[PDB]
Amino acid sequence: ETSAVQQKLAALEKSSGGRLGVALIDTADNTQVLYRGDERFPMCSTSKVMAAAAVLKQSETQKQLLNQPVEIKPADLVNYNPIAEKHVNGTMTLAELSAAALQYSDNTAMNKLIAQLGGPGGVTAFARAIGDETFRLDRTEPTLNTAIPGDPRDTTTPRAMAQTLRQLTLGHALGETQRAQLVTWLKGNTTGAASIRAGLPTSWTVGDKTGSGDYGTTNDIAVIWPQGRAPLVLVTYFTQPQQNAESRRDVLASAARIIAEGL
Ligand SMILES: *[B]([O])([O])[C]([C][C]([C])[C])[N]C(=O)[C]([C]C1=[C][C]=[C][C]=[C]1)[N]C(=O)C1=[C]N=[C][C]=N1
Ligand SMILES: [Cl-]
Repeated sequence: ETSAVQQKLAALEKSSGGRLGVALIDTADNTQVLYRGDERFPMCSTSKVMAAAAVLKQSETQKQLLNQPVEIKPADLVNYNPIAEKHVNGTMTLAELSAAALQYSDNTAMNKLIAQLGGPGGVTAFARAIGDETFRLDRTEPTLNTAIPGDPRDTTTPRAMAQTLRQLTLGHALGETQRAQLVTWLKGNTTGAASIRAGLPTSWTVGDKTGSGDYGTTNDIAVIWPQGRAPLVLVTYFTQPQQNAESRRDVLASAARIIAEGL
């Protein structure tokens, strides 16, 4: 059985030509609205949230960990290094790496977070520790973006990611200083203007993390504070049947516009 919300999302999916996954959690009453909410999708750069959160968790017991400088070598650079390239043969702290990964989607920064956690499996272990049984990170940047249909590597479901994003930002999977820091980072994101944010009222505060990959994969996950109302969490994942498909951030904006009706 479908609601009008799910019917609108299905029509958007049909017009888009791809596969759309949506999960909305309304924290006023803990209700969820799902569309393909238990299907796996490639996370691409939305996985940077889990990596940054895992480092934040380590910092709860190592109080100066975020200020620890990490060396950036020429050989560390990968395909998209807008911040890290300014620090070659220098350093970035774990806080600076987290901010670069989250707010600019820097892939060298993400790889340093993964390395701090002992590899992709360390990010997955953190997910399991906070109750996320679905997330899996298998690869570093940039190979985590291959986004092959049917491949479970580097995937999660919309429901699982929405639940985790809620617990990380509004709940207490992290300590208070750390939860607030993650919110500060997400709110300052620079890459999200055409994605979920473009489908919501400008008066709503949004923290989000985008992602992109092969198969035209176009993703965004967000924590949202509507005016006068309890906050929401929204995941919008989108992937397409052909490898060379173009990005479709407009589909995410359209999904957000649908979800916002009545909220
Ligand atoms: B993330 O893992 O989603 C990451 C963020 C991006 C801004 C650097 N994405 C990528 O590394 C993708 C992978 C990709 C592979 C094949 C097809 C499409 C995408 N890279 C990019 O989107 C990209 C775009 N412009 C410059 C650099 N990188
Ligand atoms: Cl991105």
